[PDB]
Amino acid sequence: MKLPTNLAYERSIDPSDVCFFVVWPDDRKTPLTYNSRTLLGQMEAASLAYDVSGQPIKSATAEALAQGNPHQVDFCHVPYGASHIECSFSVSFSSELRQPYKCNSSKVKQTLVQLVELYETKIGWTELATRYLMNICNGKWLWKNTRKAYCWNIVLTPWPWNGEKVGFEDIRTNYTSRQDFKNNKNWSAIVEMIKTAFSSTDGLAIFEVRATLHLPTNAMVRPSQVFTEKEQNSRVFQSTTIDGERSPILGAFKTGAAIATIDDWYPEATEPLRVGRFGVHREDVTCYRHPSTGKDFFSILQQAEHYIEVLSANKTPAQETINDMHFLMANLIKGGMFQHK
Amino acid sequence: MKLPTNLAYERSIDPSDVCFFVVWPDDRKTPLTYNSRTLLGQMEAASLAYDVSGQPIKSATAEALAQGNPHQVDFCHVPYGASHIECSFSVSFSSELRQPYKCNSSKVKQTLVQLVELYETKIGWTELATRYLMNICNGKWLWKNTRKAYCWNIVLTPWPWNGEKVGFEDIRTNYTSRQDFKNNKNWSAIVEMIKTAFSSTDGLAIFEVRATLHLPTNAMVRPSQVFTEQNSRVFQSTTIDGERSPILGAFKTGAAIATIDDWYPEATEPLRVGRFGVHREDVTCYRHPSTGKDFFSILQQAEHYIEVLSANKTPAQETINDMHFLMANLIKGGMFQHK
Amino acid sequence: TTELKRAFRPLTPHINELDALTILVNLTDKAKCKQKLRDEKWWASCINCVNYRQSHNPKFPDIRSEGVIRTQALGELPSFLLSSSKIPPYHWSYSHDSKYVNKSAFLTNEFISCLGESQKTCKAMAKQLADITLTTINVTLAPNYLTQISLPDSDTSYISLSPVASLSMQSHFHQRLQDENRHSAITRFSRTTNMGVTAMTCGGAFRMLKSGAKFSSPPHSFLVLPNIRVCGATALSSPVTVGIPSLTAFFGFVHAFERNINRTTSSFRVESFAICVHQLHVEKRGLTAEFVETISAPATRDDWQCDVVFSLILNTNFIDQDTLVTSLPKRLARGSAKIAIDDFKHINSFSTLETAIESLPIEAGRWLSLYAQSNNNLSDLLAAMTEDHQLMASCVGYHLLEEPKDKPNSLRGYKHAIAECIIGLINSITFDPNTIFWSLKNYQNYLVVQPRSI
Repeated sequence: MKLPTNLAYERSIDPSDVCFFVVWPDDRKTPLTYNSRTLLGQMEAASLAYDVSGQPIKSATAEALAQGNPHQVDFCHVPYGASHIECSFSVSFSSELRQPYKCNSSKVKQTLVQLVELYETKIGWTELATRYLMNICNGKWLWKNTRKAYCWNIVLTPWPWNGEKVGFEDIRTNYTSRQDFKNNKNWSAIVEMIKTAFSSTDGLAIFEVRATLHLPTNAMVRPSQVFTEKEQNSRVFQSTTIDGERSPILGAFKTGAAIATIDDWYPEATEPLRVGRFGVHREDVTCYRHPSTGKDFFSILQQAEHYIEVLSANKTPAQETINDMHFLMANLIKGGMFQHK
Repeated sequence: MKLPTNLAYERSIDPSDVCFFVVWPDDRKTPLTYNSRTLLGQMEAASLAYDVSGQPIKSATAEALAQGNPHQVDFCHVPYGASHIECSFSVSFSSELRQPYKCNSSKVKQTLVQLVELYETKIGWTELATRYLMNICNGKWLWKNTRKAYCWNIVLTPWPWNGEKVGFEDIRTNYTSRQDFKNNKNWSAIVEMIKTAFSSTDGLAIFEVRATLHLPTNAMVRPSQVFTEQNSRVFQSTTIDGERSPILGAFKTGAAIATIDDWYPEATEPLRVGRFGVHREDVTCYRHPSTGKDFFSILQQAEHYIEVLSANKTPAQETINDMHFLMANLIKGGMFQHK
Repeated sequence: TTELKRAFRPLTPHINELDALTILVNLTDKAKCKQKLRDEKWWASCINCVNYRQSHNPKFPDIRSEGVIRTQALGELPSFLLSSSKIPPYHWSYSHDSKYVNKSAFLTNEFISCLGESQKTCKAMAKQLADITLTTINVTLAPNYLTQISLPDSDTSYISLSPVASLSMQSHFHQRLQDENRHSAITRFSRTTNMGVTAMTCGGAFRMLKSGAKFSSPPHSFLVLPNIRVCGATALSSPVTVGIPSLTAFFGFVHAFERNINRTTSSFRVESFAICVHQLHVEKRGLTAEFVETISAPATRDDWQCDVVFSLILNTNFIDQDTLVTSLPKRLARGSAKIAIDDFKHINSFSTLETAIESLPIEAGRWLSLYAQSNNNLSDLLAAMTEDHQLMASCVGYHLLEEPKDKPNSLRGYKHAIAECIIGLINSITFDPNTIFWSLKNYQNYLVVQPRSI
């Protein structure tokens, strides 16, 4: 199947900023604040004592290399008498998945709607909605703040819901595997919301998520930080205004990248990757699903007509060639321009 | 081995700021405060009496040189009727050593991972974890406040722990050598936390440290102070309740836990662990690149250290002190790039 | 020699005829005898450069886009609006090439006219005369990187628009804001030589217009939409100002809400709307673009983002809670727009203006009317800005360069035109009603979201 010169979808999952609050004993809440402070380190860079070729530079003597190097950073910590930290945001599940936002080929637009409706019937939205919801319900969207904590608790508040808010107490002890989420009293009632949202022509499914982090005394928090061009401050946090004060946030695009770490179907899969075209890893600067493999997202769009005859049969669809179906769907939930240029 | 264009680790030890409190008799606690006050000193500079060359400047007569030079400093002291001083912070030990945080080379990543596994299996985490923990358990992180004191007492509260808080009473008398720490009722149980933290893919080990300083009457306390590029001494501070209060910073505290490096080629005093290990008392670098024992010359011998640790022969002290310095800079972290 | 090079470049005011032309030949090299050399090949390279001289730069935010625009704004807008027609159109520059940014200096430096407008001289004039071709537009909407905007033209009809940054305006706001450090907001763009000659002058720093001081709030049939907390919006309302998002984006939020209800109730048809802003907070958050195909990230740009919290009141033509919630549009100028579940109670509909404004919570705010007083210049804008610091310039509408025609690819099958941003000043009312309620007016020459009184 050819790719059109206009094809782009909207995203189906819409997060927000993560705001940080400080809870004092006697239960009053204050927005978390931060300050900048200059520090003094040594003169370690390996560019300050060595040249490009590898030999030691002669200007960097032993006295000149023990001199002291000042740097300015933003520093955010938990106040002394505090009890814990609230962390609140909210997700929607829109189902802009069913139709393209933009298309100029009637043959390709019909091929989408056959793929979405045949994936929905034969395979169903149970597998993907389980994987997204196991990133909300643990502290995946709390990136580094989960690490080095006593315990953290997640409390959901869904909108098309009757009552009795959904709780997830003491992760790192209770909720380790897939089975521990399913043993919750109301887990299938929430998985079947995201299935209801994706499968309807107008599905909404608001969640209101709120965490409770019990840190050590006087401990660090790690918010997200800015990306700017260079013409002294080496670490600048992203922030909002809560009440009348500045406050560190953990951004909306940073939060959406944590819900979408699902992709463990690249050809040598160990760790799940963030869902995207030719799915990259930013830990080690490489590209799994490189287009030479043939398992990036544009080489599966050219097999999209072929995946209709597989789903329209009655034989069991042979797990290797439906891991490509999960990756095909997760990029249309993610959205994006799908042209060549 | 070559240095890649991306190589960076996270730190495996995460301290916090130290908060100072005043304990009164009847055992109520108030945060310590400070004030700025102007003083008046003499006019000593050697730039005011002599020129650059060495002859005396002639505009500085005996009347102009006895005139009075005002300054302004921050001044913190213990209140009068106080009992002692509490100092509390927290340390974590969180296994960032096992794999590099960011590394674009898959060959250099495999080599670094083998070293951390070969080192624990052949040498073990007993030597480093003892040296880090002995800087918590005495007053190393209380830098100059330990000096000129009556006694100081450390109380640990480890987190994956059952009960009976670990106490170290009357340092400068009871805890002087390595054997004095080993004779504590529970020292092996706390060393084996830091060993378990470094040896696991998710090792956590949180400590809650609290000290008790008995100073003389109305005595000085020495907090950490700011770097500014008027007040000549400006303290670092945090807000406790509604009071400004002196702290002893998070990076200052981590510099005291990592004074371990006494393997530099003429070692007398242990140094703060870093690349080309500096000694800022006498402003020089031991472990200069001309020595061949800085950290970037021990990285390029990492493939060599794998055949040494995977043999049955006892490794020599000279080339396992290079392995302690190799491991102590990965616990410290940092960017290890080039070019 | 740098002060001589900056003078012929378009971000400085203009400046013996035998001295000047010998400079312009030496600028094309990467002396008076280098000028006397006359390579035949050199002439046809400079002839291409006067072809790709441009009035308005399509490749401003994105350097991968491709187009040539040498037009003037069509028609003249009133005194309370501002666009490229009022400022004299002569600070035009060169684009499309990175190798020929030096070789364009002979025929495009425009010492006010431009040189681009024995045997070789006759031949050179013939190529220039035949290849001047005044007032051209060369865009292909199929495989490039443009923005596309549908606006409700007239009624039951739409026109696609593509905004393009105007080079005469960018020089005007850059030169005037050298003095004022309070009202300038520097944004840096990478790969400067690929952008154009007008970026190579400033080095990448473009010196936008920042709205005075920080936002503060004094305590100040109809449908009420309260508390639309938007997380990451564009503060870039224009290619010129950084602050609250363009009022066309607030109009798109309302009209997509109008268009979603017409699936169920097909007679809804919002007439006007009113905006009650709380809490701006404009910041320089970045934006990490994804990897593109040899796989890397594209060129980086300074990103200005804002966090608007506001209550929207709409004057309906004449509805269930489940219909009002699911028909809410989920974006306001690229930002996640949401209402809390505890604020779903306050989506009631009222019949009077007094009961609606007493109904909403978060009392301190502003009500956003337009400032209609004679801003024909940035010096006219900044005179209003220094009197009242919270006066908040933004983009108010679009100003066409050419009448809409049929293109082979336009966003959703409509007539396409190329427009430019119109900058207006935005007041605030303590709270009569026609000053507050905004609506989209359609004129042949331009499109502006005006209040109903103006």
